[PDB]
Amino acid sequence: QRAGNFAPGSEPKEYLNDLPGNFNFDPLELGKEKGTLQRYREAELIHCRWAMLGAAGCLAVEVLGLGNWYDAPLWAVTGDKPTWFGIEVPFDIATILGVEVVAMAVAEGLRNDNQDMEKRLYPGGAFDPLGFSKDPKSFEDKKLKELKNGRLAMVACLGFAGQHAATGKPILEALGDHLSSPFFNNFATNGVSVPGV
Amino acid sequence: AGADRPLWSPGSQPPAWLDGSLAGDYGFDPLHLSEEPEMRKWMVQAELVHARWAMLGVAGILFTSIAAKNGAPFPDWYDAGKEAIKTSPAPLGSLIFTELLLFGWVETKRLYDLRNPGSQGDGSFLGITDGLKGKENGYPGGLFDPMGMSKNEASFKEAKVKEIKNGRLAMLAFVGFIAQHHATHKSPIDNLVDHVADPFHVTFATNGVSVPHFTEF
Amino acid sequence: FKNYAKAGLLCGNDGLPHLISDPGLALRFNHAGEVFIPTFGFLYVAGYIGHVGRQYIIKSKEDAKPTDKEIILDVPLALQLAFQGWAWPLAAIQELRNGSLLEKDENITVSPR
Amino acid sequence: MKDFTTYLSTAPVVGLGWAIFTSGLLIEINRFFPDPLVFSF
Amino acid sequence: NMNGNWLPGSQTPAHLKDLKMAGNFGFDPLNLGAEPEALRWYQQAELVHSRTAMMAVAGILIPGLFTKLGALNVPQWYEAGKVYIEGEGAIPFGTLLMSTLFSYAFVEGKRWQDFRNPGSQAEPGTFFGLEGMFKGTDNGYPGGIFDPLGYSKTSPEKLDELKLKEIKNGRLAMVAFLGFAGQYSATGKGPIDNLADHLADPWHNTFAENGVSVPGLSAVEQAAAS
Amino acid sequence: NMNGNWLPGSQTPAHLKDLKMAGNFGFDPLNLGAEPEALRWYQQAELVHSRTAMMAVAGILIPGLFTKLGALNVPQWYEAGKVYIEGEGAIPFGTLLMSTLFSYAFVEGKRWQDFRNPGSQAEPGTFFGLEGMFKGTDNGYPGGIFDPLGYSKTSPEKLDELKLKEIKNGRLAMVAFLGFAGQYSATGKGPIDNLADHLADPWHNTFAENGVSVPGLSAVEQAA
Ligand SMILES: CC(/C=C/C=C(C)/C=C/[C@@]12O[C@]1(C)C[C@@H](O)CC2(C)C)=C\C=C\C=C(C)\C=C\C=C(C)\C=C\[C@@]12O[C@]1(C)C[C@@H](O)CC2(C)C
Ligand SMILES: CC(/C=C/C=C(C)/C=C/[C@@]12O[C@]1(C)C[C@@H](O)CC2(C)C)=C\C=C\C=C(C)\C=C\C=C(C)\C=C\[C@@]12O[C@]1(C)C[C@@H](O)CC2(C)C
Repeated sequence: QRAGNFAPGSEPKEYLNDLPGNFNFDPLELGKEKGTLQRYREAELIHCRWAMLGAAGCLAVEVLGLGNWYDAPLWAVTGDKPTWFGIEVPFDIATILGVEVVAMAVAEGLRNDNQDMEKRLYPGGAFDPLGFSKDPKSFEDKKLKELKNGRLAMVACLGFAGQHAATGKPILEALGDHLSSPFFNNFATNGVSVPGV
Repeated sequence: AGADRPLWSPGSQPPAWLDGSLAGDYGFDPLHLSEEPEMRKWMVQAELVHARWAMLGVAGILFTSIAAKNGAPFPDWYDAGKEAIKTSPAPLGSLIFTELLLFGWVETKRLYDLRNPGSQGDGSFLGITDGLKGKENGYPGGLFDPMGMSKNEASFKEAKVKEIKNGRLAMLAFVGFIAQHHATHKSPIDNLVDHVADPFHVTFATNGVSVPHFTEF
Repeated sequence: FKNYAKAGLLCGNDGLPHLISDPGLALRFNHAGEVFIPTFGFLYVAGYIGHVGRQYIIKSKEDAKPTDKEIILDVPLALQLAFQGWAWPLAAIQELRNGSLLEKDENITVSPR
Repeated sequence: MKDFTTYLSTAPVVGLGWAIFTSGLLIEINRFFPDPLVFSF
Repeated sequence: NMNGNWLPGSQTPAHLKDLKMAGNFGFDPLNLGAEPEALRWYQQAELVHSRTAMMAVAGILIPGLFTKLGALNVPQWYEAGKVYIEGEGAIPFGTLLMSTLFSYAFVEGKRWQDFRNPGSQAEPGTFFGLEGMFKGTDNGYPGGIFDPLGYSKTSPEKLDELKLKEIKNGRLAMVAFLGFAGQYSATGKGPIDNLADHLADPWHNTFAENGVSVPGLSAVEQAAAS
Repeated sequence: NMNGNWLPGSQTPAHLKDLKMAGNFGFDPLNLGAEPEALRWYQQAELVHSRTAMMAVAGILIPGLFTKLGALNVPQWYEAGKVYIEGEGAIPFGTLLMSTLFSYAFVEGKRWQDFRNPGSQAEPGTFFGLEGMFKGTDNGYPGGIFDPLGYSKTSPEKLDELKLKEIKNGRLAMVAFLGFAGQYSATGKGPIDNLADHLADPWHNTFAENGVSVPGLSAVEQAA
């Protein structure tokens, strides 16, 4: 029932058995009650997918030699015409904000109208163009792998935010510096993350 | 745990409302407070929170003063707020009101758990039912007791007695901190080193305060 | 002296400031804050006092020896009615609407003619 | 305690408490707002 | 039952315990909703205040957001009337206020008439033939031409969910407009500028930092700084 | 049984009377280890304090003895942090502090999880597969990678003799590091220098001469 277990030998969770991607966890007992646990499941999958999109939007523009991710939305301050993948979209920040608000409002309104809890978790159909998870065991394995990569991308996005709050240097340059100088380039060397070095 | 228990004064009659069930019940009550069960519950909760805050503050003061005497650049426990908001990114006004906003939730949850026991643990706060339920009057438990050595009743009683005794000791320690910092204008660790350096001379009678000197003869 | 000036206060022939009491005239010359706003505030507070006293009079009469409650005040009840009087005009006009604010002339102690 | 509380619940004691409360409120208002006459925000 | 509790561990009022009206949380500490007709009038007044608050907050934020973004050039809400009344084609302030008062007098008189007698505005032949759908389905929910898209013609569970969403966004909007007035009086700037100030510098731009909101805290701040 | 008495003629505590563990001498005037769970916690804490004190006294004495023999140029322990922070390959103090904190937090978390439930780290596949051999045979003595050369599968008498030797040398190391701290706070020199001065002049190398140790004794010393 448990894919894994952090801190092996911990107290077993009688309320987290059939959950996909379950590594026991929750020492704060936040997963009690079925409705709250289901709502937290929806929040966890949605936040993992949004962390996927954020990590994609960071790393794809970082490794393509187009700039960092902090200066990417700064053109609204500058007013210079944006560029995406060399397609050179002429849209304006007022129109962009309006269409984004309308589109995400109607999309999340449609998502909130899922009736069934499992359909709110994984609807399929139009959202599954090929559907490799037709097999139930393959479905469970894909759900576990999606949750694992989502948690890893969540940690990556939090690291992006913290690193770019500490220093303006890009995270791929941070990885290069940690490879070149591990013991002389880390969060303790900045002195801002932890006071008193 | 009652009846023939050590009291605040040997031979004094213990109060009727102080049967010895509470932790640290030495039958000490000259003013006959906490006679009513609700007043007793309020006094127990107030003593527990004052004890916890006193122990936390005295431990922080002692750690900062010990580090300052060792060589770390730490200010004295008195007037530490001045240099604190001189170097704080958060100025005064915003910091104290942010602290009040952060404290209001915990304080009102404590108050309405004291008034209504077990009412907080009903899924109202982020869907928590088993947790956030007060095990005793002033002893909530739950997520505030992550490791469960309070599950045993005798161990829980001994922990309660130890906690209330160390709390009263820290109350007197904080009062002593205030008094001998107003008297000597030095750190409590400085007073300790002065007392263990010349015990026969350095005391509460040679500071020029506490005992007044008028004739000087 | 600086605050009395540049605040709409006016004085006649003696330097002692004068207050305009007629509404409308005080509204079109920015003198409403002299007496118009304070009189409304005092009416609000006086209605608070009256509503709290009425609530304590009514709520301490359906019990044995109401004079004992009158002479020895129920402090938690008094404080509860104190903190529940913030909406005195709403409750007052609602009691007027349902007729419980006023007593009929048949249950009222009356002097002989 | 409850007998002393009912003594404090008597009318002169609660009237005294109201007197100190109202007097202190008005005095602190007058002290921190020195001599106002007209409501001007 | 009840949607939630505004104050956990506190006893709910008796009139609010078994009540099933949407947007209920037991928040009657002053016990004003004890009477049923008074509760109905309070619910209708809350609906009206909330709806006009949502309209006002939208008209403050969305044009304000577009102006701070740069596409729009409409003024901020706290001076828009003054600059508009200075226009060369401006309708006079008295004329606009009188027309607003007359139109709102007609509308609120119709609302009063359908409140004091429910469904009484459907009297035949009283408003150009189109008075048939001018009836009150519920307290504060007339329907008909007020619901031309037919979104309210849904199962009662979804209708109750929509009512809960309406009253919650409404209460948020009244709190938001109270904030608009309050920290316009405090900061003297637009709400979008205040949001940008709080985002850029959260600690230094706080309601306790300025002395307008909390008088005397600034004196304590300079006392501690000295 | 018991390995002896800390004080002959003194009555053994009831919880220390009929127990079975290494290094038992009845030394508990305060009866702190009355609770068996508290006794296990105190035993584990004493074991880890003794082990880190053994490492401390080893790194203080053996490089110090090599320095006194002229083989090495290792400085004293009370300035070695300042020596390393000023070196050419000076890793910053913060980086080393956080690395040590993270590694020791992981180690202490694993040890605490093994202490709360004995043998609970032997669940299959949690830690690279080999964690099935991480089961703690005794509280504080897991074995396995901790003893790869194989001195644990000996006779039980040999096992308790080795445990008693470990406890005795550990307690000696703890009092040795307490002496190192006291001698640095009073004499201000290295422990090897103190030992050399005690060998050269036993009477002059005494803490009675130092006024930091016994205040007022030097007053009597110069009074005569
Ligand atoms: C922090 C966070 C959640 C944290 C949750 C925590 C700690 C949970 C706590 C607990 O588990 C613990 C610890 C232990 C348990 O005892 C208790 C619980 C309670 C179980 C979510 C953030 C979630 C954050 C999210 C989703 C952020 C998404 C951001 C996006 C998409 C941004 C877009 C852009 O990045 C692009 C794409 C390209 C760029 O150029 C431009 C921009 C605009 C910057
Ligand atoms: C002693 C004390 C109370 C004593 C009460 C007594 C004797 C009461 C006696 C009686 O009731 C009995 C028994 C029985 C009754 O019949 C009779 C009476 C007579 C009524 C409380 C102290 C209570 C003391 C407390 C709670 C201390 C808290 C300390 C904190 C929070 C410290 C915070 C700091 O801010 C500082 C101050 C300065 C910064 O430099 C550092 C930091 C850490 C920031």
